[PDB]
Amino acid sequence: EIVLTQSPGTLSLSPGERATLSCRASQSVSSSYLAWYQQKPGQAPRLLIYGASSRATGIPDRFSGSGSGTDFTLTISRLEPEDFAVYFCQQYGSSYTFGQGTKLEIKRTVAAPSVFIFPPSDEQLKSGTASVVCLLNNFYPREAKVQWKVDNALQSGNSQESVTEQDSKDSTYSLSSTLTLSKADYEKHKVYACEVTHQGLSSPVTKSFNRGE
Amino acid sequence: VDENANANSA
Amino acid sequence: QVQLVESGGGVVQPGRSLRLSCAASGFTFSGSGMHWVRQAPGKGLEWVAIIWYDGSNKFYADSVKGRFTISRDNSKNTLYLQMNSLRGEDTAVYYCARVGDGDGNYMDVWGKGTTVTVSSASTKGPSVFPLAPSGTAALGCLVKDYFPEPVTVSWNSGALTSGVHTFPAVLQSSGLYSLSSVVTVPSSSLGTQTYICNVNHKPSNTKVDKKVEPK
Repeated sequence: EIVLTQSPGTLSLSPGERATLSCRASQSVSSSYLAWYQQKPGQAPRLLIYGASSRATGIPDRFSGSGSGTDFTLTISRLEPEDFAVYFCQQYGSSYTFGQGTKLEIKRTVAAPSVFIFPPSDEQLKSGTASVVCLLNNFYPREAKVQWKVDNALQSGNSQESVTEQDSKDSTYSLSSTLTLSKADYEKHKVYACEVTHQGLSSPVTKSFNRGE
Repeated sequence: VDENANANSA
Repeated sequence: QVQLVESGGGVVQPGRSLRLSCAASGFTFSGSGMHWVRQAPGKGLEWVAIIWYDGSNKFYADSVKGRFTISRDNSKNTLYLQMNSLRGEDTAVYYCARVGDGDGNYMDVWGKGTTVTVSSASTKGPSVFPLAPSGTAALGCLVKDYFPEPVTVSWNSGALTSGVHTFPAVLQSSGLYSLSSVVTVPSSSLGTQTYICNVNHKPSNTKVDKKVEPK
């Protein structure tokens, strides 16, 4: 199959700047059958470019496509706020295959997270499970590390996390992490902590509580 | 036959 | 206005079958080839199948060949995808797309999509637990152990949205989902203002209003 490799994985720019997105095919694309699509969160993809360089109806002229053979480029000449989205390339000459996408995000100043920790509620504990939740609020860039500790034992593999989409107004991210223990294990330990590492923090920040206090 | 040939009526 | 609208998505047990439909309007449906494409949660796009304008030729991705059948009814402006012997890895949003008029079968109009979840989990409403407030304070609700997606969350019936973050759910090893929703508020408002998270899980007809207060 024709594998399309997009680069970079993430592009961080600001409105007004020029974006260059690349797509490389493992085999030469037939008939320049190379298309580019835009996808915003919660939305279906939208065609931007086909035939490597032909703009779709309604697409503004700041979008342009070039390239041939194995190497293709999508250029956005002067970014607008609505252009920050995920972009996919696709070849339609030998079967139908897609790149893995490039995310074009807004670059803004570094912002450290505000960190909060929440113990399990008494209502939940009656059911046999304990969820401990850590919130990292309004931070940038997206890269952040959450390390759960239970009586200073570093936890690995017993938590799950998710991250919001970049905020349309302040361009930050927020993150939620849930540590799951049995009620019996929860009641065997005292100090529950989440330690957060992020570019905006000169050293890691820990928030903690003591069970039943 | 060819999965990438023209699938439209014209 | 050219538009495509998919339907028929739902929960299916592994091994069972489902049929999707796509309704077309605003163009001459019988003149266009049509595609199905799908997107699994957190992943990229994967082409599924194509069908010629008149229903003659059909072609399939290797991942679905022998299990899926694409068909159309030009008299009803409708496209179908019959999915048999479904597996967990078929879970995805399924999009229909029109074949464009330039050279080749690129996708020039897309529908909004319909969601298929392949799972043996049973329908279950969420438990809603408080994330109680410990300047700026944070508080929230943990919406735990529900199936299938989605849930919706608002605060104070929609009147509180500044500073709310409702996070993408995660799928636990139990096969049930869990989600948190939080809000940041002034510390000084905690003794005086009421904060209620409104949770709706339509698949189970479960609606919860939960007041969150300092413990």
